[PDB]
Amino acid sequence: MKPQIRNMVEPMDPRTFVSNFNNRPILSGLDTVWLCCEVKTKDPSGPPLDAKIFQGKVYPKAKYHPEMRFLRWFHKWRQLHHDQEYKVTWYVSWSPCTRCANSVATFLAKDPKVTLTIFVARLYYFWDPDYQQALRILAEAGATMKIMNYNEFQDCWNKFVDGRGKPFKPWNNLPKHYTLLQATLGELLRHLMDPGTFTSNFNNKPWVSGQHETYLCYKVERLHNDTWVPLNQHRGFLRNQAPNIHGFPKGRHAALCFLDLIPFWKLDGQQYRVTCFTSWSPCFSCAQEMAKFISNNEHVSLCIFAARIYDDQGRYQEGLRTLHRDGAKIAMMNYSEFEYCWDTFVDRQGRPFQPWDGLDEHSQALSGRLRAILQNQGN
Amino acid sequence: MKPQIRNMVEPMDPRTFVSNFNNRPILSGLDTVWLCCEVKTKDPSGPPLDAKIFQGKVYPKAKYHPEMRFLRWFHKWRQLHHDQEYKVTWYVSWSPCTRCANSVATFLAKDPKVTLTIFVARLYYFWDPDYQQALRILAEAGATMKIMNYNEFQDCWNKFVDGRGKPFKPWNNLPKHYTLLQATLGELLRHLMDPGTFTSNFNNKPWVSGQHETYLCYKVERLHNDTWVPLNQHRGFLRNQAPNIHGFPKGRHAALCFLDLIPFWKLDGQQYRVTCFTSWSPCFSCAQEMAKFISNNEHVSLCIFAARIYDDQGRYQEGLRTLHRDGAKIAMMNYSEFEYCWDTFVDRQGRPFQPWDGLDEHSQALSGRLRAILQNQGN
RNA sequence: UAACGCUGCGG
RNA sequence: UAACCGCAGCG
Ligand SMILES: [Zn+2]
Ligand SMILES: [Zn+2]
Ligand SMILES: [Zn+2]
Ligand SMILES: [Zn+2]
Repeated sequence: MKPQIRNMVEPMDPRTFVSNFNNRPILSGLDTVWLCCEVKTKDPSGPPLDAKIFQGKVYPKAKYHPEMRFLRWFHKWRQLHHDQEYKVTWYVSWSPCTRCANSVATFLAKDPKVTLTIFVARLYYFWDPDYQQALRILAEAGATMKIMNYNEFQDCWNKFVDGRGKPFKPWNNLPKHYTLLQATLGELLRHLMDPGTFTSNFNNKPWVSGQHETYLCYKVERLHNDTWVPLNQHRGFLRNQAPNIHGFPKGRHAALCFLDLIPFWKLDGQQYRVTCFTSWSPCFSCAQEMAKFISNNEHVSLCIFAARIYDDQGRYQEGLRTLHRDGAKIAMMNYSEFEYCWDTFVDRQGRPFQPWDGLDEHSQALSGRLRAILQNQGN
Repeated sequence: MKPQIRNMVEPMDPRTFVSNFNNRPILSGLDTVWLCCEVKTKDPSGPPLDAKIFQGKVYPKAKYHPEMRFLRWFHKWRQLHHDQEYKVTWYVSWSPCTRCANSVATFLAKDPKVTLTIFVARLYYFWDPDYQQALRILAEAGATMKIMNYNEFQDCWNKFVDGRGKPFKPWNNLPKHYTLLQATLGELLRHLMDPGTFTSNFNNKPWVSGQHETYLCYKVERLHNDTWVPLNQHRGFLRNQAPNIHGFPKGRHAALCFLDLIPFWKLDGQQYRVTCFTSWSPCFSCAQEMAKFISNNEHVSLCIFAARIYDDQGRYQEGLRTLHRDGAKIAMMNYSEFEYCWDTFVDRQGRPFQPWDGLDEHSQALSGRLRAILQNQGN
């Protein structure tokens, strides 16, 4: 063999990084794509082998796109290095196009020893059908598609930016932008839920659970002459964001993330039915925000199916009554809803829905509780 | 003499007004232009006669532009009312187009009894040559072109918005946007300065003034093979913004407004020489900001001609030395510069520059003072 | 900020 | 946020 010295990264200046890796989902003015690649081996506890920055205008003629430049460089690198399994990581500012995605899928087919992971700052044309198809080509060829969070921005700053020892300072709204982008990516990749996660979290057993977490599957329908027709695109599932110093410092409940996601869809003036299936009914704060949302969204009909009633140390009845008295339709999941969620949102791998013990009894009991809560008048 | 009832305006809801009248100079997403007109008689102590809101898409098929719809409405309105002098005021979200500007000029020529004043929220395509030509067509046909400030936004909110009694709440950065837009409008209409104002402010007599104030005329040239050639557009003059609760609460010195204006020009990577003529040499804070600006703009050469040395309660020498030691070229206006400013930026109305008594003597004295200030020792 | 630019046809 | 949209050729 012949030895190749590392090639210490020629870094980008801080202002270019701050401008080009701002993860505001809708951001105009960026004409260049920046890609920061790093090649390691199977072992993550061994120092990286090589890191290189590529850039390029987003102009058609994908020949000069940074993904193609990386492909050329890394073919050379592979011919010059030991033949073993390698793990490439990308920090790319925009999501790739169809042409580059097909080239990458082809290369991964040719070189099955390379595992590629892509962290994107922003999703590029996530509403355009063909860029969604590009993301699917990539995910299908093996690559792991992810959104850059605070940790990946910090690491990119450390490894690829001319910070001069100064620490990475995050911008305003980095967690909210990350939440929106992660949800949209889950939609575009049609990400399905872990079977065990589903059974553990959606079990309508009254309280017997672990530490409280809320899972929310969502789907959209549109009105067409007194019958609802599905919208296959805006469907998926999310969970509550736990408190995080560099995320949401006090957390974000599932319902709040969901109400954040709805306006990002940029729906029409037509009537939409947004249905969700939550393992816990909304808390009081969630209920207040959903009431305000319904109060201010004429064309949106909220259907809430809870698997359990969350008792928020007292406020649950009042919150449920406000939510019922302000617009939302609220039901408790019976068998049919659990089976539909298992079929639609769960990575069932072909296995049918196994009903946990006592499902129908628990569903009827929860229905009775909800009926008593709603019909308990005040004055 | 058949009577016409006023026609109480059907107001726009606060959502639409807040979105469409935000005065961020570069604002995408607004496809409609909203225009709120009000007709008075030639008397501010008499209640307005009529007020009407028009709206319309911004693109061609100019028939449906709100400017044309107002023209049609107001021709009829004139045919139905007493023939006298009228004062029309517009609050329009975007500056008008060439077709509408020509129609308005035509109407103003046909109907000389109408005086039209236009307050624009944002300048529409202020870099496109033809929209600037439209602004010039309007100003020359008689119309008074202005930018909406806080008072005009509050007035629009009261007279045309469904505020429901709530007071007008201003958005973030309204004064800064106003300054950018006011300077750009003065450039596009090539507004010249009052002769008396020039003589009063640029007199290089040492201190003898009133509650004095700093005026800054500015010009840009660009380099082409060892000779500087003019840029006729980015030339004009501004003054310091006095403290204002609804403007800059503490004020904005002329030099700071100028350094704010420079990046709005969106200059190139080519070398530009930006020359200014200020009635007062920069204060200490101005000097610090200009030093940092030069520190971060490689391609911009600042040439400062001061008519007087401002004695900033002690710190003027250190400020001037910092400005000199950080990039800026500093001179005192001799006769030639005063006459050039009189010719270029002053509404001289044809008459030549009359040099005030003792000009050359004062210029020599100020030049000597500046030379002594710059050539003072360090350690 | 629905997100590279120029040149055009139309709505 | 250089700022209505679709279609079409090129950088
Ligand atoms: Zn590409
Ligand atoms: Zn909650
Ligand atoms: Zn028009
Ligand atoms: Zn100052």
